[PDB]
Amino acid sequence: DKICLGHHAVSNGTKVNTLTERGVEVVNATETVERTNIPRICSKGKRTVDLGQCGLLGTITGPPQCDQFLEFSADLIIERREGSDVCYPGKFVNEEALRQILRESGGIDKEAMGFTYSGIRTNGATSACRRSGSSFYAEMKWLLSNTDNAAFPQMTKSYKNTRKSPALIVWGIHHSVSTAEQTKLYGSGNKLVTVGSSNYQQSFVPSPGARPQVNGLSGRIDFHWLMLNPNDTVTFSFNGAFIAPDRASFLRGKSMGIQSGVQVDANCEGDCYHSGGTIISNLPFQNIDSRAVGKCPRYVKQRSLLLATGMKNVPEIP
Amino acid sequence: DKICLGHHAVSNGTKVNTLTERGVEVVNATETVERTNIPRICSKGKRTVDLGQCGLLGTITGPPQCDQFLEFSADLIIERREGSDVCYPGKFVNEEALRQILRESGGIDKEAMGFTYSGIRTNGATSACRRSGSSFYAEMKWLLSNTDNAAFPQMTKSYKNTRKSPALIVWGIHHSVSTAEQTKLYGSGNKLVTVGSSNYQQSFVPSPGARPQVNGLSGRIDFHWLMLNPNDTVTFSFNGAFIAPDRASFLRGKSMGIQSGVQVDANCEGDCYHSGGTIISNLPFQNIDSRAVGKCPRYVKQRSLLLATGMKNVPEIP
Amino acid sequence: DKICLGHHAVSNGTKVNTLTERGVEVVNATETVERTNIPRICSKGKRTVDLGQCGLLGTITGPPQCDQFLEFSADLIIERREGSDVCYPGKFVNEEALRQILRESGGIDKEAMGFTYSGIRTNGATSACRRSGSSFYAEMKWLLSNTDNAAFPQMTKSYKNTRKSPALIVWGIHHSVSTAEQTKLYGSGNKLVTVGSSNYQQSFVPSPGARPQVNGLSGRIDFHWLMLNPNDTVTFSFNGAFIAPDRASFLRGKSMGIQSGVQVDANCEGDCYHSGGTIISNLPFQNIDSRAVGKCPRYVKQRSLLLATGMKNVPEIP
Amino acid sequence: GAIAGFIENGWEGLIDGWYGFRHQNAQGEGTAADYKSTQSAIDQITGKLNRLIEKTNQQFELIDNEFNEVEKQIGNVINWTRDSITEVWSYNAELLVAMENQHTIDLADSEMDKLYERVKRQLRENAEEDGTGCFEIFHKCDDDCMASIRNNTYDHSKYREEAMQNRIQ
Amino acid sequence: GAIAGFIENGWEGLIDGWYGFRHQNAQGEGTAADYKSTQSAIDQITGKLNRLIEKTNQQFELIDNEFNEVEKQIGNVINWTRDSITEVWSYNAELLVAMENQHTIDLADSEMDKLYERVKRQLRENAEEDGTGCFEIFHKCDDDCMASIRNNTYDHSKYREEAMQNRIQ
Amino acid sequence: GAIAGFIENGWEGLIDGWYGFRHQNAQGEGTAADYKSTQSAIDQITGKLNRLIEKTNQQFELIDNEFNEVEKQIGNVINWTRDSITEVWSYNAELLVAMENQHTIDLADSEMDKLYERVKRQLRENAEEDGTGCFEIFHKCDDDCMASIRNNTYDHSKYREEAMQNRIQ
Ligand SMILES: *[C@@H]1O[C@H](CO)[C@@H](O[C@@H]2O[C@H](CO)[C@@H](O[C@@H]3O[C@H](CO)[C@@H](O)[C@H](O)[C@@H]3O)[C@H](O)[C@H]2NC(C)=O)[C@H](O)[C@H]1NC(C)=O
Ligand SMILES: *[C@@H]1O[C@H](CO)[C@@H](O[C@@H]2O[C@H](CO)[C@@H](O[C@@H]3O[C@H](CO)[C@@H](O)[C@H](O)[C@@H]3O)[C@H](O)[C@H]2NC(C)=O)[C@H](O)[C@H]1NC(C)=O
Ligand SMILES: *[C@@H]1O[C@H](CO)[C@@H](O[C@@H]2O[C@H](CO)[C@@H](O[C@@H]3O[C@H](CO)[C@@H](O)[C@H](O)[C@@H]3O)[C@H](O)[C@H]2NC(C)=O)[C@H](O)[C@H]1NC(C)=O
Ligand SMILES: *[C@@H]1O[C@H](CO)[C@@H](O)[C@H](O)[C@H]1NC(C)=O
Ligand SMILES: *[C@@H]1O[C@H](CO)[C@@H](O)[C@H](O)[C@H]1NC(C)=O
Ligand SMILES: *[C@@H]1O[C@H](CO)[C@@H](O)[C@H](O)[C@H]1NC(C)=O
Ligand SMILES: *[C@@H]1O[C@H](CO)[C@@H](O)[C@H](O)[C@H]1NC(C)=O
Ligand SMILES: *[C@@H]1O[C@H](CO)[C@@H](O)[C@H](O)[C@H]1NC(C)=O
Ligand SMILES: *[C@@H]1O[C@H](CO)[C@@H](O)[C@H](O)[C@H]1NC(C)=O
Repeated sequence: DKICLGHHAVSNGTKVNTLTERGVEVVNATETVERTNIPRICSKGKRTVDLGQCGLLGTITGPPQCDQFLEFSADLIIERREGSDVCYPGKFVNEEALRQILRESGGIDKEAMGFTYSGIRTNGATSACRRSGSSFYAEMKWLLSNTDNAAFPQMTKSYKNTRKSPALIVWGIHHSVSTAEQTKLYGSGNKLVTVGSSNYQQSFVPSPGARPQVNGLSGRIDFHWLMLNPNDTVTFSFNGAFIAPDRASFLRGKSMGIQSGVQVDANCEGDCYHSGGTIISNLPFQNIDSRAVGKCPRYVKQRSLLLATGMKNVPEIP
Repeated sequence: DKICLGHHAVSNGTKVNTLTERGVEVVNATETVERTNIPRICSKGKRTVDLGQCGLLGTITGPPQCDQFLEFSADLIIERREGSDVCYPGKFVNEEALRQILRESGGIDKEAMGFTYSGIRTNGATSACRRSGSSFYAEMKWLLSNTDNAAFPQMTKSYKNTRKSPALIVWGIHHSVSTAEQTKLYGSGNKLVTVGSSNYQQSFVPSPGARPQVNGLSGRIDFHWLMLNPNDTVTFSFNGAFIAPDRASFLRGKSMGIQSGVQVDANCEGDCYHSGGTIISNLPFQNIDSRAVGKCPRYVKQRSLLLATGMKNVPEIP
Repeated sequence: DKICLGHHAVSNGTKVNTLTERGVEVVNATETVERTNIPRICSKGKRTVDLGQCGLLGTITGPPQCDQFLEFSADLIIERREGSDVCYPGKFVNEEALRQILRESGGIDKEAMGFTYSGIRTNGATSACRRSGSSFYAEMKWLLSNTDNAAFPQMTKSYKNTRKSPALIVWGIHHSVSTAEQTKLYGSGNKLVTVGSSNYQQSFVPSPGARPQVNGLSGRIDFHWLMLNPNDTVTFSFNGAFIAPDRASFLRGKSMGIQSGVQVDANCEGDCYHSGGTIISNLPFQNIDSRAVGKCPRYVKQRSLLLATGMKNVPEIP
Repeated sequence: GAIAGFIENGWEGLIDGWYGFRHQNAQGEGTAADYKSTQSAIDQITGKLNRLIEKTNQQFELIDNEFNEVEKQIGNVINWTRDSITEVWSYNAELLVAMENQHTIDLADSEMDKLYERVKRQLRENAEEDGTGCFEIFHKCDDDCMASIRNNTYDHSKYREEAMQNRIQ
Repeated sequence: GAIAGFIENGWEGLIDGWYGFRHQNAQGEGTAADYKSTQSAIDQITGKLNRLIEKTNQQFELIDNEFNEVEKQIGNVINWTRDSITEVWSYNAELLVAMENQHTIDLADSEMDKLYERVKRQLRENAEEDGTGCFEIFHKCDDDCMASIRNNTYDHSKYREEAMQNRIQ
Repeated sequence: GAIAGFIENGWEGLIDGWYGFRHQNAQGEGTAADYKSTQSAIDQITGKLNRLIEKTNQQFELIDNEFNEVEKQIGNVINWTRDSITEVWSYNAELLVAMENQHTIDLADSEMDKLYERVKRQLRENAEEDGTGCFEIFHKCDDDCMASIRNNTYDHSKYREEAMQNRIQ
């Protein structure tokens, strides 16, 4: 009579690694590194905007592309590669910092700054910002002299942020193709635009000169921005070449922004994103994208790390 | 007859975690994550300065608030929120880099730069820097024309660092409320201030213009700084709107700076600080402040991690 | 009769550390932290250039020191402390970014930009760039008026990158010792140089003024650079004080750059470098230099960590 | 037609548990699984599994841009930082899995030994180890007796006389 | 009125040591602690403790500002770096404690077994295991004999005849 | 002139292997090494060694400059990041080596026990443990018999009668 103690085993053994062995077979193992990607932006439960052709910075200045998003609200903001912050050629100064701010803003609330002008044109428009006909940035005013080559009067406009949150303020400096064109618009003489706050001080001069044609135009409007503290004031002293703001921006709350090239899905629910889609996983690691954002498993170099979920597999003696 | 082998146990069991179990009771455990804070700055053994109302950058230029610290020496430097680098409204360019430098300077040793002037006022003062009466920065000279609207002569002043350590040099550009006020002080015409070294080259222009009133004033003095290498020279060529230095700064040795809002204690001895006090612990981790500085235990998310200091607790069969 | 089971041991025991004990003797141990340095740059198999007196940025502008490297090609680029990017005193703007770019360029391929000039001198030379006689940067043109104090005509020169890779473009702004010397060279009046692209827009003004003599000269030429996208164009509008480029640069491929003060060896083969030599090791860690680059073992604070390669050593009872 | 326990081989027929019993007597051969030891092992393994499922509440946002590349210097600092951190988590992941796997295997072998040692203590002086993980029982042990060992109800005092006699001669 | 050793329970009365002896004979019941095994365990545990007390000489200084917030871009890079590092040390801390605790527990069980196996080897063929961590001694063992086992001065040759006789019949 | 096995001492004369046999009989004293157990241990240790030789394919390039020092703010951020990472790898290295060493030592002790337990199972009821890692054999075991134990060809049934007689009286 005999009794034997034993343990189970399989012919279906899977190899894992240990401190000592490499490729030791165990009965059962599971994967710890996620590679399974969902090629969509899972937006269920999250208020989502797909800016598309509207650049994120364009939501503040307001080219035609961003007219739908001038006061948008969101939990999840999606940037698209075709997006543009610009109609009339130019670029923001400190653009990326500003993007990072707007990505977690939860959207923007606009407020009129209440500037009034005299002895001056404000209907500055261009063929590049076509909205029905030739137009301009929706939140901005392109100031001219009055007739042509006429003198542009020195002005001083101020604005106080009477709210409890910081105010996003944006103005533009216009760079003409020539001093001839600059004179034709704002009159002769050197042009200066000074911007004063109570924790900010800067100065701006136009740089007229020939540049490659973008959208058929050689002129450039480069935007600048600051955050105005509550009860603090901004002052704009200028005499031409100035792109004045009409409204200020206020951040709504909290959000998250991503860059993607894949469609949206309001049925799938996710919390970790990358440009190629959404990562939904209980696994601690992933090998899809190092730049994934949101709440994500850690990125690793290895495509696979098997965790033994069973004992060492020792085949039966036949 | 019988003999039994056993191990001790308690009813006072404390739960810990392992690779397999969560909440397994052991006989005895100790904490590895420090949360016990001392709400004071433990300064025993360390030469300590509490700048208070004096901003750290103010120790170089010398507003009234920093007159006690113009040549201070320290092992531990403490910044206070009420501190200000400024009497007459303005701000430093590359301020934070300069702060980081002074925090580990061990203090400053000042040296006269020996500038002499002719056909010009140097007694430029303001109501904002009241010291007995109206005054100015202690280490700086506010240069004017001579009478009013008078022409400010082009000047060129140089200084060699004859020492073995780099020299901290600081100058200021004055921004008047108007071109009218700029003319009244330094005369008409465009103003230029150029600063030349042997590894540094920059240029500076004033930006007169309306700004919000700070301390009742709309004028701004923004400071600039460089480090002068041994035996190297700085040259100041200018014609107005220039805030000239009277003395240069030299770093004494080595120190550590903190920002805090809690009192100092010369009896307690510490080596790890944060704004809320001092962390004294032999524990490897802490959960008080991620931005703690000095020699500190590592910061962790978890408030508690119990390390078993005894065996697994197995209750006696009654 | 008797049989005993045992294990070997030595009197030559070496101490290691565990989770519990510190200095427990084992039979045999090996080192895991590399400290053995090879005080040479092991370059076998790698195309190597020792720029020596030629600064890396000088390979683009072309002082005499870098005439051998104007179109160099490499796998491994070595910077030397005596190296200089400059003959006529000055410095690059955003120098370090540009260095980091050239270090992995694999070298540069130069191409003529094809600028032609009229009513103007181009043979601007200096005693500081002596090449046989007085000369200038090999890839640049120092533009003057024509005779002396004569007016410098407003010009506009453009260049398209007709290639598939970005073009490295470099221009210079000349800072004269005085407005007198600036006038003598480029004529009176304020001078402006504007540089326009399709993703870049900047402006440049000279800053004439006294500066310390470097190489006997008080004048400064500070260089600026941009990357031109394929099929995009740069435009140079100017009226004096401009250092024009003659050729553009294109990156050859891929490389690695190091800074060192030790000789080269074409017999030794390495892949991890530092200023003091080469690290060749299968060990996972090293304690030689934290700033070692290439494919390297991780840097650690500890000079030694012994890994037990044998059992616990228990001495025989005599 | 012999049977063997652990020590050089497992049982591909044991399909209702991780650890088990295999006997042969007059009634034939039988194989049954032990619940307590199997469950102990499963609870420990899943205990590891839940530990690695604990998600992070740390949210990270974009720090650079893949449409419009940021400035070179700060961009290269970012890349160098990310790569440095990626190197760390890859190492950690590699080590964590390698370490856990070594422990999973060992605790499994431990449970086998505990079960073997338990049965050895049940049989007292009524059996001897054959060296293949089995016990040669020196008395008659029917299916009912075999079941008594599996559910820890075997009283060695019952068979002690019979066994020692056969053992001694 | 029986006694039991380890294997399903510890002793809440053992208050002068970690591991110990419990006997019953004609003189009654007694409980004493073993020094060598208890001390071995304590030395190993404190060995871990000192290891985690080893302070760092790495000094860190301020990299940002909580009075005057630094520039957004470099500030967000800093925060992202710190958070990334905080994630690492939190993981390390979690793993270190979990790992050490698993080892502390195991080495404690190991010391128990070593003590048990030692006593088993002392008694030779003069005792049998009852399966509750105790040894049924098949001879008269007074308090003096019990002490001889505890201080490793028990000579099995002395009681061998008496014990084997009782064991066999 | 006695011999002893493991348990308080190793053998400085065992120079052809890690684990081995030491016997004494009428023919005298002898010492031989066991291959299978020694090789098992060596394979496991070198298995660790190869694991730590696995190089990284991650290439890093210069991020600052030691000839021309970069800007203070970004330079201090870089230094703070590097120092932070250096702190991590130093910790990892310290922990990895300490952890591996604890395991190397333990697996070595494990192999010793497996070898001891194997021989104990070979001798069956023909020997007794002396408590010094040795087996007192209760029959005549010449050099040929000793060799039979070392190569696992010892048949206990052959010597069973002779041994039990000497053991019992
Ligand atoms: C081989 O290992 C794998 C991994 O441990 C085992 O698969 C696992 O099986 C369990 C139960 O069948 C799954 O648990 C599940 O959890 C989810 C969420 O809590 C629940 O909704 C399900 O109803 C189920 O209870 C577990 O997810 C699953 N593992 C994976 C990765 O899917 C498998 O059983 C092992 N092989 C054998 C033969 O046991
Ligand atoms: C439960 O675990 C704790 C932690 O190990 C035990 O407390 C510890 O007790 C020892 C000695 O009583 C303390 O050592 C001390 O070290 C300091 C500095 O070297 C010295 O100045 C003291 O005189 C003392 O020797 C140790 O600090 C202390 N742990 C803590 C965190 O304070 C405790 O003994 C354990 N429970 C039982 C019942 O043993
Ligand atoms: C003490 O530990 C050290 C480290 O394990 C042992 O030295 C090692 O010996 C082996 C074989 O003698 C060496 O392997 C070698 O590998 C290279 C590359 O694959 C090959 O070209 C050689 O021909 C050789 O096979 C190993 O490198 C060497 N370790 C070191 C760090 O050099 C040593 O044997 C141990 N002591 C004793 C007594 O065994
Ligand atoms: C608001 O601004 C006014 C001046 O514009 C100032 O006097 C006051 O202190 C500020 N704060 C509040 C809370 O009114
Ligand atoms: C100091 O400066 C002078 C000129 O100002 C220069 O000739 C000399 O080389 C410098 N160094 C020393 C050590 O004198
Ligand atoms: C190249 O540039 C021309 C104008 O200079 C433009 O029309 C064209 O789209 C660009 N791209 C290609 C591929 O020709
Ligand atoms: C950062 O890394 C990505 C990954 O390939 C690379 O494409 C990008 O150029 C890097 N950033 C910079 C500024 O080089
Ligand atoms: C850095 O993190 C702190 C922690 O809350 C946050 O308050 C601060 O705004 C962050 N810095 C920037 C530039 O956003
Ligand atoms: C970076 O660390 C090195 C190491 O000593 C130091 O010399 C250097 O000054 C540091 N960088 C800055 C910008 O302080």
